[PDB]
Formats: sequence, structure tokens, C-alpha cells
Amino acid sequence: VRLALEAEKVQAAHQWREDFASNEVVYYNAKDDLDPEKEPGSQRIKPVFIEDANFGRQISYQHAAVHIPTDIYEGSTIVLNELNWTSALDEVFKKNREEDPSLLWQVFGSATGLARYYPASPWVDNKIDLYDVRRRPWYIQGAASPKDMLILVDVSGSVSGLTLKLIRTSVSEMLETLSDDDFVNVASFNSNAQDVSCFQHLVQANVRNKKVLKDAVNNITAKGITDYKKGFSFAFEQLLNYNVSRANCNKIIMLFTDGGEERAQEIFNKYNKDKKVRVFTFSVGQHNYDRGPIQWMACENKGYYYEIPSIGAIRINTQEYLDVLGRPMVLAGDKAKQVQWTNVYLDALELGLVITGTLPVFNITGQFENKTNLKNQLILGVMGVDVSLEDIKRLTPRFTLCPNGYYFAIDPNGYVLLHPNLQPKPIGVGIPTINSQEPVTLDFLDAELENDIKVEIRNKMIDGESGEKTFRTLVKSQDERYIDKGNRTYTWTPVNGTDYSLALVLPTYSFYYIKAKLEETITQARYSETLKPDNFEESGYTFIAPRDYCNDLKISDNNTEFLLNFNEFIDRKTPNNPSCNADLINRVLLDAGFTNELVQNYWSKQKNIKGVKARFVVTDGGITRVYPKEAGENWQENPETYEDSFYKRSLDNDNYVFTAPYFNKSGPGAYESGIMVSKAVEIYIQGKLLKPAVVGIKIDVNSWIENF
Amino acid sequence: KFFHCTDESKEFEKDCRGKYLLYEKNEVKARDREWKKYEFHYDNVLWA
Amino acid sequence: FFGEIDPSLMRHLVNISVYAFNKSYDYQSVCEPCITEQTQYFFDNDSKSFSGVLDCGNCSRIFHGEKLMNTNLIFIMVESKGTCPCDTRLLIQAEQTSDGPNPCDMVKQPRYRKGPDVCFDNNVLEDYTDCGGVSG
Amino acid sequence: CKGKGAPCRKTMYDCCSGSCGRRGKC
Amino acid sequence: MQLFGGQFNFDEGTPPTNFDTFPAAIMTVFQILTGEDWNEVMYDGIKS
Ligand SMILES: *[C@@H]1O[C@H](CO)[C@@H](O[C@@H]2O[C@H](CO)[C@@H](O[C@@H]3O[C@H](CO)[C@@H](O[C@@H]4O[C@H](CO)[C@@H](O)[C@H](O)[C@H]4NC(C)=O)[C@H](O)[C@H]3NC(C)=O)[C@H](O)[C@H]2NC(C)=O)[C@H](O)[C@H]1NC(C)=O
Ligand SMILES: *[C@@H]1O[C@H](CO)[C@@H](O[C@@H]2O[C@H](CO)[C@@H](O[C@@H]3O[C@H](CO)[C@@H](O)[C@H](O)[C@H]3NC(C)=O)[C@H](O)[C@H]2NC(C)=O)[C@H](O)[C@H]1NC(C)=O
Ligand SMILES: *[C@@H]1O[C@H](CO)[C@@H](O[C@@H]2O[C@H](CO)[C@@H](O)[C@H](O)[C@H]2NC(C)=O)[C@H](O)[C@H]1NC(C)=O
Ligand SMILES: *[C@@H]1O[C@H](CO)[C@@H](O[C@@H]2O[C@H](CO)[C@@H](O)[C@H](O)[C@H]2NC(C)=O)[C@H](O)[C@H]1NC(C)=O
Ligand SMILES: *[C@@H]1O[C@H](CO)[C@@H](O[C@@H]2O[C@H](CO)[C@@H](O)[C@H](O)[C@H]2NC(C)=O)[C@H](O)[C@H]1NC(C)=O
Ligand SMILES: [Ca+2]
Ligand SMILES: [Ca+2]
Repeated sequence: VRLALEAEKVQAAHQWREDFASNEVVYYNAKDDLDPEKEPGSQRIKPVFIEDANFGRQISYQHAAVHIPTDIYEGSTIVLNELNWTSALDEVFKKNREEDPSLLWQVFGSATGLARYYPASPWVDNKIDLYDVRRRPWYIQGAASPKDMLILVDVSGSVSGLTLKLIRTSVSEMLETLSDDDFVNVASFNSNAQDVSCFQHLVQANVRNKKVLKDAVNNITAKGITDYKKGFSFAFEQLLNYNVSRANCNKIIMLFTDGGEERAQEIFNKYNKDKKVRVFTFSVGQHNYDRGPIQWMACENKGYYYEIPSIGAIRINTQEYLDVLGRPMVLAGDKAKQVQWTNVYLDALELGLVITGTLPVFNITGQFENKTNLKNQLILGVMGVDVSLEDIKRLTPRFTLCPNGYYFAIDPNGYVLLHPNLQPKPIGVGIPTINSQEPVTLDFLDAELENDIKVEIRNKMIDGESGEKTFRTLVKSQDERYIDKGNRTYTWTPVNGTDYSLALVLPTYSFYYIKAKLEETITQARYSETLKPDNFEESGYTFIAPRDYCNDLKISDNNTEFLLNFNEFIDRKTPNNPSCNADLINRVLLDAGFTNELVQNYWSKQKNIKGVKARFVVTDGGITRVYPKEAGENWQENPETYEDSFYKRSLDNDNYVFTAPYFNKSGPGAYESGIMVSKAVEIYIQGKLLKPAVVGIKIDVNSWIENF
Repeated sequence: KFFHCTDESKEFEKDCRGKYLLYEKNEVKARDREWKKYEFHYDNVLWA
Repeated sequence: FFGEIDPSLMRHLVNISVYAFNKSYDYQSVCEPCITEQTQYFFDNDSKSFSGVLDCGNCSRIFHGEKLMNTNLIFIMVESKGTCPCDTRLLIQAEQTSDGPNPCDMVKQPRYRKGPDVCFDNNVLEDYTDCGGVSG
Repeated sequence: CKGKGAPCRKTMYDCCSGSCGRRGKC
Repeated sequence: MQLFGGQFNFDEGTPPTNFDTFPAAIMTVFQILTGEDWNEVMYDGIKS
């Protein structure tokens, strides 16, 4: 909000200079070689980047960077004029970060093509940069409203050849600019109109429907004699079908043709007298046909007229209709300025899964005094701040629950914002044909679709209600091989102020958790003397979960380094005081003490047993103790306790669970490692039920072969 | 009238500055924009 | 998977409801040449007797199935496999690359959704002179 | 005006410099 | 125009020396008579 206000004020105060002294504008350009050792109106900046673990890249907080796409000149008058009035945004960029240090990115997309993001980092590292800020999904979301698009491709003898290929590519690219909130259908007409795909009325612009439409338009042919009076009468009928779901606003028609002589006044006077359906006409290809009629249709029916003469103009001439579409929200005043969050997508600067809030910026030159309204109906650009899913996961701790319990959040379209089965990969669209720009949209029902309960729960959360539902469901195991029929309790509530709805899944046995005591400095001593690197000889190899306990403590992929760092930390300071997680450390050491006492007192009595290969124990609290020394190397399980498939499997079963090993794999088979059987530890404190640990046995294969 | 831009989209000389994209089959490459005269032109009586 | 080793007995077990099966689609998966289909099997009768006859390839094999009470295992004993030839039609449980649901049928019965209610699509103050024909 | 090294057909005459070469490229 | 009138819309564009319209046909015939690139035009006719 404050960034948009400052940008509007500064742009209102700007003066349209047309002459620069070759050194008057100063910026970084974020794409130049750091060592040129060497322009029309600009002076470059040589900045200093040190490091930042918050981003992974090298950043500089002294100034913002500018990204000007390759196609657009870096020294034209309009670009320099924008650079001046956008230089003022740097102070606000700094101020916002000063208020909240956790801000990741603060981007300002511009209607001319350049973007300014605050933490100055070089652009991404076959290296031709095709990035254009005016096509990214957040900009498209913030520049207009959901549309009802019907592309009306023209197939005819004339459009055969190069024009057909240009039409195909243009339709594909313009389809790429749609969003999940938008509905689109593609039609074609030589002499009688017909749908190009199996869709007949309108389909949501998902990542699948768009692919189907792209294939259908790529399998098109050119024949016959053009008839506009039928194609338009067909498009207008498909824009009147209300039996299906649609955005119900911004009804717009796209005509992709080359040129003709029929303007079809009767069809427009029949269907569109009140002018509620916009018409955009495109003259694709290099030809000599009469472009007059299509310009007239674009003028009478509210719209704009484009020309695509080559491949290089497709992107620009297909990304501009949002400028026309954004006029009514500009004229609405300070009422269309609402922060709107996009879908989950991979950041362009290699930051993972992020979501972006967008706020449009209006051109308000001559607004205080009532003279200027000629060009005051177009947006300057869309502001944007990125918040990572890691912050939202941080806001929802999961270590006081059982591994089977988790959170998840759903947007009104049904897609998950948080869910344990959501991973940083693009959504598949189909079978990979032989021989990162798409959003990661995964529906909630793509976890384990249950007709009876998980559909009504999803429909209730989408509606924005709160309730509880205890039911017997089917859960898929983490290794994606087993299914349990467990009991879960879905609890949900809306995130008021926004549209997301949060829910919490909890089984019955996870309604209580063990909270460790403060104990004393003596307890820390002998609870820490158990898990030393030289000490897991009579206690068995000891694991530790890479959960962030202390701020200085760093997570490591290799478990030995984490064990050493944890030992040195717990030795060097007390757990609670130095701004660390007291509960996590206290429970980890309590588990360490309990497990060490168990292994010594019971397992140390019998060194070797006829049928067992390894005695292991995993406890909620991130510790694992495989008693045999040589068997510790065969432990292929995740050191994180809350991500062990066998632990989660054994938690849902009141009996012994047998885990089948892997076949034809490079790791050790079930002849030197054994067969894993696990049982969930059950305790009754007071009358309450608790399952804080799972123990098990690795069965020798040969002994059971000779016993069978 | 025998002046052409390496990027055909930019009609005038002041526009023909920067980088522009070529879309040839199975590749995308970027080259400079150049304001050039045709090899054979009509500028004086000798060139004609 | 026992389907790969002895497909006929597994198919008969599923038919007499020994191992229930129900499949899911994995959308975030990578392929070597992508949506991927998955399958998991489990118990659905919580009983023990489980006696039947295969009648496989005109070479009937009587089989008896008993489940260990405390554990989650089942003991199935068939007459033979090699002696009685049968069709194989291997019953794979591994993930296989395949197309997802048919989009046409899916859009015939769309899921529930709530689109945004705010929209600005018309206003009498908007200027329509910028048509693009006269501007070039 | 196709760039240098792009596939060309001589009848087009669109090549920026010279003409469409023997090998079929500008 | 009867033989090659409608089949020079290739995937690389319509050649300038096409037989689509009458003024275009005259120039293509005139160019062949002068003998300049008559083989390239013939290649288009064969490919069409
Ligand atoms: C926000 O809106 C404001 C106004 O609502 C807008 O400011 C206006 O910007 C335009 C430029 O786009 C200025 O246009 C003046 O008009 C003259 C006369 O046309 C132009 O001089 C030549 O114009 C021709 C075409 O007519 C063109 O070749 C080129 O622009 C000029 N050619 C040469 C050889 O110089 C100038 O562009 C310009 N005049 C001067 C003296 O600069 C308006 O004057 C601006 N209006 C105001 C009140 O400042 C602003 O750009 C909008 N914001 C953004 C980001 O675009
Ligand atoms: C785009 O470039 C413009 C041209 O340089 C910049 O505008 C100039 O900024 C100067 C400040 O560094 C101004 O100098 C001061 O202006 C005040 C006006 O109130 C006067 O006292 C003096 O001229 C001067 N004062 C001091 C103490 O230096 C220039 O007046 C001003 N305009 C020009 C040179 O035409 C813009 O800053 C730059 N764009 C943005 C957004 O900053
Ligand atoms: C679906 O849309 C159609 C038109 O697009 C609506 O028109 C009706 O269609 C049914 C089909 O036999 C018939 O009742 C009539 O032909 C139409 N009724 C009219 C015009 O009043 C149809 O009503 C829509 N579906 C529903 C359920 O309303
Ligand atoms: C979000 O805010 C709304 C208020 O608009 C909360 O709804 C109210 O909650 C209080 C108690 O917290 C009740 O006394 C009111 O009756 C509720 N008003 C209603 C239901 O209209 C809602 O609880 C808040 N949700 C969250 C998650 O904070
Ligand atoms: C998905 O798998 C479950 C697991 O069994 C199926 O649930 C049973 O399915 C059988 C037939 O397949 C029915 O006779 C039972 O009545 C089902 N049980 C319940 C509690 O409904 C389920 O049918 C499978 N298919 C779907 C679409 O969910
Ligand atoms: Ca035609
Ligand atoms: Ca000659």
C-alpha cells in the first residue's frame, strides 16, 4: 500500500524530459558483466554483493536493480523517464525492509517492460533472456479482472502457409497469458463454425485445459471460404451459455484473421447493442488484404486492433489487451486497489515456492486539478511482494503433533497452499512426448480422494466456514506402497481478511503430547554424555533429527556433523536461555536419556540373538539408536523421525507391522540387512493414551528360512 | 529511401538501437540492431 | 510384488476380495522419456478362513490362506505354479507413466469453486477513441 | 530481412546482405 | 495463373515472383524472359 502511494505521488511529480546529458540517470541494470573494464543517457553502478543465506544468492541492500528485457532498448526516452521517477522508490524499498527484515522481494513491474526489485542481485545465469515482467502471472492478475475469453481463429484458404503457423503460435502464446480464474474456449470457422477441441461451451484455464486447447489448435487445417456472419454468431452464442461455470465478467472475443471485406454490421446489431462484449481483432501475417473491416469491428465493438507481421511481434501484440481491460478498474478510483495473492509458483530468481501480493499503480498526473484525463485510464504498473511458503510453514509448528498430523490451507479454487505432499516441481500435464513458468497448482483432492467426506470438507472450507469432522479414512504411506484405514479428525477455520482456509488434521491418539520439564543443569550433563561420537559404542549408533534447535546451530545433510554441532552447543551453553527452542532441546535430551537407559539395561544383557540382526528404536523427539555397530551402516531410513514411513505406518496399527524391503536396488538387499518389523510403543499416563515411540527388530533372513 | 534496419520492426533510425531477437528454427538468439544502407542504392549520379 | 511372480493367484485373490486395490495419480513426478499412476493393496475382509479354488488354465490348484493373528501377514499356499500353465498378463503395482483423467469428462463434471466476486468490466466514463487503427 | 546464417530461399530476396547462399543460408 | 496460381503459399512465405494476381504474373513472366533466376522460379513451380 505505502509503495503504491509513493510511486503514484512521485509519478505525479515527474516532468517529461526529452534530453539527457548522457550521465543523468543512475542504476544497475542487473544484467551487465561485473567486470567490463571499459550509455546514451545512463551511468552504470558497480555494486558490492557479499552473501545472504536468506536468499541463497548474492544481494546488495544499498540500491535496487533494474531488469530491462532484451527486446527493449535500455536508452530510449520513455525508459529513462521511467528511471527517474522510479529512482524514488528505493528509499521506500529500504524503509519497508527496515520495518520488517523478513521481506524477500519487492518488485515494481512497469507498463513499459522494466522491473525494479529491491535486493540488488544479478539476473539468472541457451542464456538468452526471454523474461518480460508484463507477462508474469502476478502482473496479469493485478492488471485486470477475470475474463471470459473466446478465441475465434479464422481458417481459410488465404491463411494457409506462414500465416497459419503465425496464428498457431500467437494462439498458443495468448493462451499462455490466462490464469486459473479465467475461462477460455477456442473456436474456428471456415464456412460453418466448429469447436477446435472436445470442449463445447467453456473451460477453466487450468494447466490441462490449456494444453488440450494448444494441441487442438496445433492440429488445425486451412480450407474453405471465410464467413464472418457465422463465426461471430457462433461466438456470441457460446458467450451466452450460462448452464456452466464462468467468471461472469469481462466477456471478450478474439478474432485471429488476415483480412477481408465483410464487416457484418447485422450480427453486431443483433447480438451486441448495449456493448457488453469486447472485440479485439488481430491481423496476422504479411499480406495485402483489406484490414479496414476488422479495424471497424474493433472500433465499434469496444476493443483494440493489433497486427502480427512476424514471430518477434507475437509476444508484445498478445500481451497488450490487458491495457485495454484495465481501464474500468482505473476509473473506479481508490476502490479497485485491493491486495490480491497469486497461486503458488516457482520464483524467477531461484527462491523456491512463493506467492505474490499484487497492487496496481495508477497514473494520476493532473488529478488534484481537473485538467488531465486523456491518458489517465491506464495503469503505470503492478507492485509485488513475495512471501515464501517457508515462512508460512514456520507459522504452523508441527513438532508438538504426531507424524501423522499436519496442516493444510486451500484457496477458493481448491488448490493447496500448504500440504506435506506439495513439492517444488512443476505440475505434470500429460505423457512426456518423445523428442518453470507454470504455476504449481495442486488440488486438495490429489492427496487421497474420498467421495463421502473429503469432498464435503473441501466444499465447506472453500465456502469459508469452520467445523470439525471425525471419520474413518484411508491414508497412503509415505513410501507410497501401503494404505492404512485410520481415524482422523479434520478441523478447519477460515483465514479471515483473506480467502485462504486453514485446516488441521489430527488422529485420535495425537490429542496429547509429552512436554519435557526444566529439570536441572545436572540432568543435561548425563543426558548429553550418551550421544557423543566416541560414545555410541556400548549404546549403539545414535541419530539426531535435523530440527532447528538453536539459531546458531545449522542443519546439515550428514548426520555426524549435526551430532557434533549439537554436542558442542549443548556443552557450550544452557539450552533455554540463549534464545533457543527450550522445549525441543529438552525433549530431545529426555528422549536420549530414556533410549540410552533402555538400550543399556535391556539390550546390553543379550549381545547376540539367533534370529535378530539389529535392534532399533525411534522416538518422537528425533533420536534413533541402532544397537549393533556394524548394522548402523545399513540404516537407510531418514534421520528425521517425522518422515519415516515405517514409523507412521506403525503408529496407525495396534499390532506388529512388517515392512517389506526393496528389490533389485543398488543398496543392500534382505540378506545382509534383514526384514524390518516394528511395534508402536503405547503408554497410559493418567487415563490418557500416548504413543511416543516405535521399537522394532531386523529379522535375519537365513534363520527364518531354516525355521520356515 | 534505401535505408533499412536489421530489425524490420523499427522503421526509423533512432529506434534502431539495442538488442533484438531472431527466431530461427529450434533456436532463439539475440543480435545488435544496425541502421544500414543497401549495397546497391541511388544516392548520387555515380551510385545510380 | 507377488503379482510379478505369480500373477494368476494375485488376480484370483483380488477377485475373491483378498487384496483391495485403489489407485491415485501423482502429478509431481519425473519420467525418463509427467503424470504417474500409483496402486496400493491392503486387506478388506478382516477374516481368516479364505478358502477357494483357482480353476486356472484347466489345471485347478486348491489354495488355502491364513493370516497371522498378531502380525499383518498372510500365509497362502497353492498347489503349484509351473505345473499348471496359465496366462501371465503381469499385475504390476509400480508407478507407470500415463495420461491423467480425460479432460473432457472432467470438465463435464467440474469440481466446486468460488470465483472472485469483484469485477470492473464497464464504465460510462471510459474513453474509446484509442482504437489502434487510426493510431498507426 | 532475415539475419545471417538463417535458412533462406533465393526467390524470397529478403536476405539482409547479399543473397541466399549456395548452402541455403544467408 | 492457371497452372501455378494458388500454390506458392509455402511455409516460408509467399515469394515475390508469384502467379497470384495479374500484375505479379506479368513481372514473373518478364523476369523469366530476361533469364535472371529463371531456374529458382522453376524450382518453386516444381515444389508447388
Ligand atoms: C501519465 O499521463 C501523463 C499525461 O496524462 C503522461 O505525460 C505525457 O507524456 C507524453 C509523452 O508520452 C507527453 O507528450 C508530449 O507531446 C509532444 C507532442 O506530440 C511530444 O513531442 C513529440 O511527439 C511525437 C508524437 O506526437 C513523438 O514523435 C514524440 O513524443 C515527440 N517527438 C519529438 C521529435 O520530440 C512529446 O512526447 C511530449 N512533449 C514534450 C515537450 O515533452 C505529454 O506532454 C505528457 N503530459 C504531461 C501532462 O506531462 C505520462 O507519460 C503518463 N505516464 C507514463 C508512465 O506514461
Ligand atoms: C531525474 O534527473 C533529474 C535531472 O538531474 C533529477 O532532478 C534534479 O535533481 C536535483 C537534485 O540532485 C535538483 O537540484 C536541486 O533542485 C532544487 C529545486 O528545489 C534547487 O534548489 C537546486 O536546483 C538544487 N538544489 C540543491 C541543494 O542541489 C534539480 O533541480 C533537479 N532537476 C533538474 C536538474 O532539472 C531527478 O532527481 C531525477 N529523478 C528523480 C526521481 O530523482
Ligand atoms: C442449458 O442451456 C440451454 C440453451 O443453451 C437451455 O435451453 C433449454 O434447453 C432444453 C433442452 O431440451 C429445453 O428445455 C429447451 O430447448 C430450452 N429451454 C428454454 C429455451 O426455455 C437450458 O434451459 C439449459 N439447461 C437448464 C437445465 O436450464
Ligand atoms: C476472523 O474474524 C471474524 C470476525 O469477523 C471472527 O468471527 C467472530 O469470532 C468471534 C470469536 O472469535 C465470535 O464471537 C463472533 O460471533 C464471530 N463472528 C462471526 C462468526 O460472524 C473469526 O472467528 C475470525 N477467525 C480467525 C481464524 O481469527
Ligand atoms: C477406493 O478404495 C476404497 C478402499 O476399499 C474403496 O472402498 C470400498 O470399495 C468397494 C468396492 O471397490 C465397496 O464395495 C465398498 O463399499 C467401499 N467401502 C466404502 C467404505 O465405501 C472405494 O470403493 C475405492 N474407489 C473409490 C472411487 O473410492
Ligand atoms: Ca480468407
Ligand atoms: Ca544472364
